[PDB]
Amino acid sequence: MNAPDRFELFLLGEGESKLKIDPDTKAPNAVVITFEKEDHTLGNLIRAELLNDRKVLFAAYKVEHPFFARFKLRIQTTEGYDPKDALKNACNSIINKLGALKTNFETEWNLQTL
Amino acid sequence: SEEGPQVKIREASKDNVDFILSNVDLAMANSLRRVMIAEIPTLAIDSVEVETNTTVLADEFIAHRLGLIPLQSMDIEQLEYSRDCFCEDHCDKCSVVLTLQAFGESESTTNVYSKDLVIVSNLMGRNIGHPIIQDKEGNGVLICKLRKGQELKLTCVAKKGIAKEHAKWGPAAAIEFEYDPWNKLKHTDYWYEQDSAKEWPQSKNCEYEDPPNEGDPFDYKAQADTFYMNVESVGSIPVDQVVVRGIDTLQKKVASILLALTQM
Amino acid sequence: YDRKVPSPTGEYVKEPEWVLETDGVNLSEVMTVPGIDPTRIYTNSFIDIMEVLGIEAGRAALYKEVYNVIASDGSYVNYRHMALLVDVMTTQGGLTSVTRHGFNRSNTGALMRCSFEETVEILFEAGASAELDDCRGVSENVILGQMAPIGTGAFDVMID
Amino acid sequence: ANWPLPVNIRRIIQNAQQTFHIDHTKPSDLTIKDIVLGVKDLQENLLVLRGKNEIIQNAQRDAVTLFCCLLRSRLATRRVLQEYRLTKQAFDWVLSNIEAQFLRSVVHPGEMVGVLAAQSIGEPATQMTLKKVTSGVPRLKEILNVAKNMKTPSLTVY
Amino acid sequence: EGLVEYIDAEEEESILIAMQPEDLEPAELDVDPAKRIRVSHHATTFTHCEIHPSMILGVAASIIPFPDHNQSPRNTYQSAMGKQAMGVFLTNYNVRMDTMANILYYPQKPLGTTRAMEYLKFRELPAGQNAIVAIACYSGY
Amino acid sequence: RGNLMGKRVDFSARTVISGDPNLELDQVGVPKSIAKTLTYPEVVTPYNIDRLTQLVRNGPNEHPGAKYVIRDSGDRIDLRYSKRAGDIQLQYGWKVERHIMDNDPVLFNRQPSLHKMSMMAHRVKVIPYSTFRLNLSVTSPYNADFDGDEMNLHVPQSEETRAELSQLCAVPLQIVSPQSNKPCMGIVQDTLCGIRKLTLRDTFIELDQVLNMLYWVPDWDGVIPTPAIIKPKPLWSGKQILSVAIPNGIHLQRFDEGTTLLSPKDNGMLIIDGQIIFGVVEKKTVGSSNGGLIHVVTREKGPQVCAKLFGNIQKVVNFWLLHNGFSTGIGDTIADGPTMREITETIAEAKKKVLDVTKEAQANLLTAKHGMTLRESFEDNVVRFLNEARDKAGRLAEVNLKDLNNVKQMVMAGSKGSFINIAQMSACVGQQSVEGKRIAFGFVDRTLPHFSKDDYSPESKGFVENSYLRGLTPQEFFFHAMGGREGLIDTAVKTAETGYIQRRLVKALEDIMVHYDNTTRNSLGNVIQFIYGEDGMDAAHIEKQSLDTIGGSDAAFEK
Amino acid sequence: LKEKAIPKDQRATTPYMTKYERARILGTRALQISMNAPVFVDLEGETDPLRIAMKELAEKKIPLVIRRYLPDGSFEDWSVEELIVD
Amino acid sequence: MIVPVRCFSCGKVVGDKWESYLNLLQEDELDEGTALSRLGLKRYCCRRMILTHVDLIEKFLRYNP
Amino acid sequence: TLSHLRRTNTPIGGKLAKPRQLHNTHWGLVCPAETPEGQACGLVKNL
Amino acid sequence: FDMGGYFIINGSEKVLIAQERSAGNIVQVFKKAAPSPISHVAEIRSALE
Amino acid sequence: SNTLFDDIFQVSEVDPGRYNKVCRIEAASTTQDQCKLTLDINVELFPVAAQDSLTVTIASSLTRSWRPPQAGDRSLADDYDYVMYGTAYKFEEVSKDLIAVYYSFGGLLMRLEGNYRNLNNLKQENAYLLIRR
Amino acid sequence: ASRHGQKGTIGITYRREDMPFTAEGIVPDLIINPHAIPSRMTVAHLIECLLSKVAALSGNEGDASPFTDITVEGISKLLREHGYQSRGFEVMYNGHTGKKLMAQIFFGPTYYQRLRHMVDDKIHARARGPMQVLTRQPVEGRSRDGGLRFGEMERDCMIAHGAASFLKERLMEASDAFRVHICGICGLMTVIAKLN
RNA sequence: UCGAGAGGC
Ligand SMILES: [Mg+2]
Ligand SMILES: [Zn+2]
Ligand SMILES: [Zn+2]
Ligand SMILES: [Zn+2]
Repeated sequence: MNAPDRFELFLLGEGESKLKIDPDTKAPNAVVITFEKEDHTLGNLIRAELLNDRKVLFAAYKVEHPFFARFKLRIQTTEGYDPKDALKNACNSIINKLGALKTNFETEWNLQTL
Repeated sequence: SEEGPQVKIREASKDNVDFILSNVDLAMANSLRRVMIAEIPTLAIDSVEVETNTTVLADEFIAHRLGLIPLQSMDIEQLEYSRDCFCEDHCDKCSVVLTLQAFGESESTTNVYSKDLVIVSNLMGRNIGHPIIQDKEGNGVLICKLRKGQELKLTCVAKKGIAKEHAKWGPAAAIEFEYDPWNKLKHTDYWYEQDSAKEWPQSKNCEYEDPPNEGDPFDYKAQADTFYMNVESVGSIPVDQVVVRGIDTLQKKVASILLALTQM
Repeated sequence: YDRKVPSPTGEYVKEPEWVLETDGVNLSEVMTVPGIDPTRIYTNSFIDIMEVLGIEAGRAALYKEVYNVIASDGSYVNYRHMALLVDVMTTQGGLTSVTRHGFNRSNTGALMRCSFEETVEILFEAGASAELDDCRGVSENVILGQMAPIGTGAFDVMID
Repeated sequence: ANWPLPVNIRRIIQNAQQTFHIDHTKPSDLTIKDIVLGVKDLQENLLVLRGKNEIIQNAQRDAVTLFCCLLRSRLATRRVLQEYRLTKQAFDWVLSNIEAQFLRSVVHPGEMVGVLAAQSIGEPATQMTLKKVTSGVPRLKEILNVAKNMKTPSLTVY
Repeated sequence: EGLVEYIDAEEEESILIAMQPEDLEPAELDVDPAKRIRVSHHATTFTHCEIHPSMILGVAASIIPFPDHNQSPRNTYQSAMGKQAMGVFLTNYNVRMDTMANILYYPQKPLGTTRAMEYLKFRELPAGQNAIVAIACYSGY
Repeated sequence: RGNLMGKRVDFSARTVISGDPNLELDQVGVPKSIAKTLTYPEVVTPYNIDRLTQLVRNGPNEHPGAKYVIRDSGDRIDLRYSKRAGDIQLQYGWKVERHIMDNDPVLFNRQPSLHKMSMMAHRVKVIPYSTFRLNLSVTSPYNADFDGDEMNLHVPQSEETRAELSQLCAVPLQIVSPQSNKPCMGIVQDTLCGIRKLTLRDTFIELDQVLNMLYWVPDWDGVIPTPAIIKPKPLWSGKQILSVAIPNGIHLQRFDEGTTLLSPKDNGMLIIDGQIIFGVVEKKTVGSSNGGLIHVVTREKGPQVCAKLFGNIQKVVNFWLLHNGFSTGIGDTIADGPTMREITETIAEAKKKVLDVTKEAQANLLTAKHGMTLRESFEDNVVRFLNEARDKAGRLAEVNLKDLNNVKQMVMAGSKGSFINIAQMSACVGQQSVEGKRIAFGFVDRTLPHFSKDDYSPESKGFVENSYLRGLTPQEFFFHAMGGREGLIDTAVKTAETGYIQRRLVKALEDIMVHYDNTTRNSLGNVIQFIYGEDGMDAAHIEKQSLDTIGGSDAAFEK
Repeated sequence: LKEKAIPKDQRATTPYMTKYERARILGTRALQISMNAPVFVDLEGETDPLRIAMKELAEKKIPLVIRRYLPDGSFEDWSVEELIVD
Repeated sequence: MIVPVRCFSCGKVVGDKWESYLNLLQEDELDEGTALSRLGLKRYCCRRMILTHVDLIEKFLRYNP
Repeated sequence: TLSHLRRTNTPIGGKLAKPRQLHNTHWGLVCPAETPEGQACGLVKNL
Repeated sequence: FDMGGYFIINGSEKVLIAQERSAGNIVQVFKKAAPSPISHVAEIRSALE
Repeated sequence: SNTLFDDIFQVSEVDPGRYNKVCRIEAASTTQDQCKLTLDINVELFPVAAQDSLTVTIASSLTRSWRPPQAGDRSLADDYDYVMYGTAYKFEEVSKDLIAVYYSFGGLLMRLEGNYRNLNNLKQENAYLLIRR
Repeated sequence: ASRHGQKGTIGITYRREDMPFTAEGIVPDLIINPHAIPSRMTVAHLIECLLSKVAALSGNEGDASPFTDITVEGISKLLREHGYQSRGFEVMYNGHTGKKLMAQIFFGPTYYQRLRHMVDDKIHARARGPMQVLTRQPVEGRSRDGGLRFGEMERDCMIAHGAASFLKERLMEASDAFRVHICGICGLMTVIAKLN
């Protein structure tokens, strides 16, 4: 009766943007990115990939409410490292690893009989 | 082969594949199983219009059962979301229309399986919409039961969706998942009465890793990288395609992130 | 009864003493019996204490009994609240009970009294006695829907 | 010894020790007259009634008696200098803080303390549950309405 | 055939009832420690025997599995709540026109069954489902 | 009493409540259908006219919207059924009955209302589903549970009414209650067990988890604290990370058992400037206890900081526990072979003791103590013997419980459970009592027709030597049910009796108000207390502190 | 009963402002601001009448008087300016 | 009233296996454990869907209209 | 339905806990556990 | 699966609750109160079947 | 900024207690029979056996947020095998010219007894601790 | 609810991905708090869970009848025969992260009941709805879109706060306020008043 | 509307 339609878990709203980027307060070189219509599937992976960037200082995400499909990701890097570039390189590394995964699995499965 | 994540397949069948994931961090495998569950698209009945129902069941009862029916979705990429297409309600490029009519003519009880579903809409040459049938007797899954003199006549529109909107669009059944069978990483504290080792049973996956020696100190800096998975599919999409399409959908979500970053 | 009393050095020490506990109460005749401490004798029938030891002793023993019945569970209530209850039961002569026979028989307005029990009977008696209500009570203003002189309404506000 | 009283001085002393970074080695700046006259002045600033007459001033001196005892026990010269290590500024700050928290702990007129007492008594009774003395809700019923023929009269003679 | 007898409250003041036929076995160690310790009968002048002690329970309380391991008020609560569970109250629910009726989609016979269930037709018209449950703290909801 | 002392009122709502972390203490989760139904009259001003026009255009069907417009003359405009619901032009001085919006003051309520802490105001947070949502740490002053309980909600209709809800009845204002002069709210079951498991010395966290735990604190300064361990691997301690929620300037000291400043068992609690030095955190530290962390924070920093403290502790601890886990199982009720053997040995020992005392009584060898019958002495001796045996078996069981046992952990943290519960579940449930005595002789000279007459044996009159784990026998089960029925009836009676008592007290003391001279008076003016509480203090702003003059030798007093 | 007032010198009531009179004052001023009544303080982006009344109070620009009543019938008038707020 | 399509917990289809299960029970005189094991139901989440099912539809069919 | 068809009411009922208590004689005749809670507990009983 | 044992009045199913009473025509001895003038009472509620 | 205390201790006994990865250590100074030590150590990271010898050091450095080492770029101030960071919460006078210092590495406690480190261990939260095998 | 008086309501709904999972991929249909267990001493709940686990794995009925020789140890032997831990614990992984849970979880089938109380049947709200003819107060019940009762207990709780104007508004402006004309001499509302 | 019954915290 009061439940929201399930498509709101992945379907952006009227004026909802996918990413909302804001500068962090009382912190240098730190940024808060509100991901809209997302969940732990993306946030955990983005943070785990960001943590392997040796020039990335702080990186963590939180889901402020399980009702709402959205989360916040805070990133802080060294001076001269724009956080948006840190996020871009993380996403590209993710896509590279996933492509290699797909290639190797396809090789193994086509090798596999039955 | 390629530089990065490695896969070694222990066993493979039409219905499930047991394999090993190497050189991957945990978050990747967890997002992979999450996508395999919810983010990969299929096709299932999302509208039912009933003409006559003389059955012992209610209409929405049968409609829910119909939605749960596994339909073919191998060529689902060529199908479009009915919310994305431009037709009025549902076209041939965004939906698959099925018809189901059955009458109780025998004195004995009549069965309505899923094989009694007939596809009215034009497939346009795509391999979708066919009800999956693994019963050795060839009958579909049991949909309803009829007495002599009862009939059920309805039309089912099947659209494209993902599990998050409803669990009917579920490509997979149960994804097995285990890492570190020996608890070498001290990620869980075993509960016990006398002996943790004798009270807990050894996992099947203990064979594929060397046992730790009690004299060895705690290998502490080591992280989790080798996982044991077993992916099972209902039949809407073959297993290999379930995992591959999940990988692709994860790529697609990260790519949408990247394009949003570019357009910022 | 092991009880604490000042040692000659100064610190408190446990010095046990024998105490008599009865299953009946005759305060007067027991108080005068020799061999006892007539200053420390204690009852749980505080009404007899009110009859013998004066009303203030009555209210002290009343608070004592309420404190005991509270601490029997393990809970604690600040002294002010029990003190308020006791001194209200006490303030008017002896012991005014918490019932329609006690406080609800006082001169505490009319509508306040009928808001508890004997409603129509209290109203009849008030019409007969030609009572005049102060309208400074809570229930009087609530019945009239006016702002009762309660907290926020304890004062008037005017301009410079 | 442990009793409920308005101002928690045990916390104010830690507030002063951390606020002013007491080194515990440098000798204090406090002269004895400062400490003594300051405590005695502070007892004069702990107001509960504002009237100026013998009756009201006696009610005032009586109402702050036990708290003044806790105060003198806590702000004692040997204590302030050897147990605490308050400097002059830390001592004046403790004085002002005590006066503030006291004047803050005073009850506010218009408080409906009767309904408050009634609820504070009735609610823990609602959770009352289970040598032959009547206790709990039976004893409370016996007390509230004056019970002539109470179940367990007892006389405790010393 | 004079093999079972009806007894009221007043008559059973003059009799000695055995708890089970095993209390009539002659008595002339290695007992399992996990079985409950039932005292010896300490009596011989038996006139009757209970059919089965579980027959002291009502219809509703016969649904409770292992009611001998629960604090009794919990069994009272459940016996009052079983009368509120949703299930198939009658096979002819579609034919009857009742002011209110609630029917479970897929009722399930319980996996833990009281032997008093068979005579209660519970396994044939159940009112719950065998939900896989996990007792865990998880997000604090 | 039905239409003047109380009445049915407009602008009200009621529904099921359920608990929600990730919700501030003073927040209440209001369903959208309720927010769309309840209205607040807002007069139009240059400060609101844009927001109000937008709300009116939104319409009553979707939220945030409005339902009615009141013009100057007083003619009412129904935005549901009106041709002009689209071309409204709000002139100054008009009224818009707008929807209930976020951060509005509402008067929340749970019944029975025994407390001012049962009717404290809340900030609105409009939520999707159909349940009222409130913070866990507000359950205690409502006595509410999420088992089907309903709650009421009232909406003010005047600016001064909103001011009274926000400045008098607000939740943070009620944290320290005048009853018991202590905080009436605190950390509860999940957060309690989690904060204990987290603040163990054996609890270390890695950097990845630590960063999420940091970010979860809303008022985080953004300074990553230096880890406890550095060289072999950067590791934090649960105490270290939990310290971030504790604001700076907080000092807490408590000693429990052997609480040396070395504290070999991590007892007590020492917190210096918002940083915990040593001690495991449990109910004594973070519960509604007197002199606990909540009392200190509400006294030093203020109410609002204490509510944010509730929120931060809940978020950090619930996160950590979510990724750590917790369960119960039956294995936590099983004692090993040796302990069970000792328990049954103790039970048989108590049985032999009762047998010997009974035979001694049978030969009239009982020297009956002065002031009671022979049979009363016998019954008291047997009851005390059986209770001693039950408590001794329970203590044996609790000794056998390891630290991984989760009911032992719930007892340690103070979340749920007690020694009695462990004793009945694992050792033996014990003696059942009705009307104070043992199981009476309902049948002539016997308890059940399965016993011979004149049997005063332990099992004959209601001693249950079996545990819930081992299972009760039919007679044991009947006696236990006989006791439980008395329990249920005592509950059902005490409820109504205490309700009447409460009503009587409140009607007797209703007009007692502290006047502007501190004279506790009544409607008539008759003085009750010349000084309220005899000192003039509010029951809050009052703490248990020791008087160092009393006690101690005159020698140490002098020194 | 003609005047029954009390001179500002011989005032024995509390100098501090009680939470009850503070709440009544804030509510009355917020009701004034609810209607288009003049505001006597600069607003730094404030629209809620409650916060505007709180800021008017923090700068002591609320020209109201509190008439505290004594039980005999006498009273004491206190300007909001005189009263302290803690 | 009738067999659910898939298991409640994991989603493995079970709707096709009802008649095969009954045939394995009656025609082959098998027991419920091995009868479920042969139908590829290895998780107990799946097994409880078939094993604890009450075919109430056979009672609804007996009603004539 | 079954439990309603086996239900006895004691019309005596203020609360006096002597009739409402589970008497020893109830063994085998009246169910020990099954009874309404709160008011009219024990008075209403089930066979 | 219906068991009967109810009536049908104007479409509504109705059940007669077993009314519990004390058996008549039995002699019971009852002690009177402590302040009572009379000490014991032997009552019989004679009922004609 | 520089080293504040240095010594070499011999371990008397190690007590695990109710904990599974932490141990209580008690050690005596070697060649200076005047100073004793008690410490909560992580036996899971750095194993510690009874009757061992440990080089103990306490520094002041080597405010600002923590950052992990990017590479071998940062020059460590430790050839040691164990390091902790803690706060001083008490200094007690055991005897005349004999002192004891208390430390808390995030809950892991430390007591140090002696009077030859007098004007080194200040009343500062900046306690560092280093331990070499 | 369950068959042991363990009543409760749904507070949240998680999809299978966010739910925790075991190594077999099995996911809980329900999750209950361990804190509801020890205060009630409903051990039969957990014993039923164990017996239902063994019954599902084995394909036999669970003899949960009381007064039998069924013991937790005899059940645990069977459960271990089926390769599971004997007390019902199982390694579970967090769904959000995929990392193992430090605690092992009590996991098994348990017969649960859906009670008659549902929120949309109990939810209710009102603002200036219908009134009663005699009292001119809001009508009773949500079936008539009535108002909630501000009982005298709640009046007392409000008086404890000193919310005077709130009480006046909630007792007059939110219900049955009315205006009457009275004469200063007689003092009763017997005045005839032609307003036009 | 009145009267009655059952149920929830
Ligand atoms: Mg409830
Ligand atoms: Zn289309
Ligand atoms: Zn399954
Ligand atoms: Zn007149």
